[PDB]
Amino acid sequence: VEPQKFAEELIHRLEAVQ
Amino acid sequence: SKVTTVVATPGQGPDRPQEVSYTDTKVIGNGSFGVVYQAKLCDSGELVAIKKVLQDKRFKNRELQIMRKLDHCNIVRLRYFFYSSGEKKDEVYLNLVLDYVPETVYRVARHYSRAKQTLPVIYVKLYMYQLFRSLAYIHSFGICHRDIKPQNLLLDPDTAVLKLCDFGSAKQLVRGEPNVSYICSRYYRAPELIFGATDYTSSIDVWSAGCVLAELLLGQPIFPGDSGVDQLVEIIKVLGTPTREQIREMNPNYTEFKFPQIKAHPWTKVFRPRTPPEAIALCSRLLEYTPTARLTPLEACAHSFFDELRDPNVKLPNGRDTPALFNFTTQELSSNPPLATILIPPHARI
Ligand SMILES: CC(C)NC1=N/C(=C\c2ccc3c(c2)OCO3)C(=O)N1C
Repeated sequence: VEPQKFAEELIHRLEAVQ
Repeated sequence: SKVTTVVATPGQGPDRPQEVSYTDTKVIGNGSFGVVYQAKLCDSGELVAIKKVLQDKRFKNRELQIMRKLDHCNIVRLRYFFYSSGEKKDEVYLNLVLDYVPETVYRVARHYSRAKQTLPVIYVKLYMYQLFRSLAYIHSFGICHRDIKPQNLLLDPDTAVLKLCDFGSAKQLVRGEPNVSYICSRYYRAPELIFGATDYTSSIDVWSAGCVLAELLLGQPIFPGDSGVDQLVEIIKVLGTPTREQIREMNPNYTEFKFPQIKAHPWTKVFRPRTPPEAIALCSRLLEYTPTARLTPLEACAHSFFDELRDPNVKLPNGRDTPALFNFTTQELSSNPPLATILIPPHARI
């Protein structure tokens, strides 16, 4: 579950800079 | 001082080891890879750099086998090579005798940075051009450097000649074969590399060159960050959130995740208003999510941003003439031969 964990962290970061 | 003599094998020669003596041995570099010495040849009196690394001896050295195949004006040349001992006895050390080059692009750009000045466009044109020229060369052999960064770009302030170095992370990319994704230096990693893609091409070097070009214009790295996500956030903050097919081009495993859609920041607002449009244009066609959409090194050399270099009356700010920029070979032009019409000015061929 590497891409699943990676994507969540990215989405989280992108929701904050939105 | 003391004189050291070894039987060294010519790098680009027909494998005929000969005697080599040198003096003035001093360390000019230390790293986890090994040690780098400076030395002066007893024969010609020329300065060389000696990259001393360890070797398992059970297997062939990848860096060496690549360097022996390279002969280009913008790649640091392999003079000789030999084997010896050193720290940690009972092991074999590989010694690469290379052309000594005083400066690096990084240290030079760092000067103007702490001096709060801007690196003149003519040097941005000169350095970037010679880089792609080196990239065009090794790509024709299917060899990918994979560690393109300003630190690995050596400079001679007098002649303004660039020579690519450090092929320790270089690898001949075979189509349809797995590749390490934890390669490349941060700040200059391609987006597909950050996404963990193992099917990447040599176009990762083009992305790195794009980061270098941007850093030279901006005075600071364009995509800073400790982790992969950190860097990716910086990239997305400029290029905008990549489309689904752009994600497919990089890593298909991230195609269906629904990332927040962030508006791209205009390239003109990225750099200083003093920045030439051609530089901005070159950069936009360099930094692309889709690897195939990125310009080829040979294509980059023919960009209009380098038109000033093809002017007959061009001169270095120190008065000297520009280096050989038009001495393209056939192997070098193997990518796209009709480009010679642009790359080689009429006052060069005739
Ligand atoms: C920056 C150093 C310590 N790392 C390094 N130097 C290399 C080669 C080199 C080539 C030409 C030189 C030189 C060093 O110092 C001055 O001229 C190389 O492959 N690596 C990883």
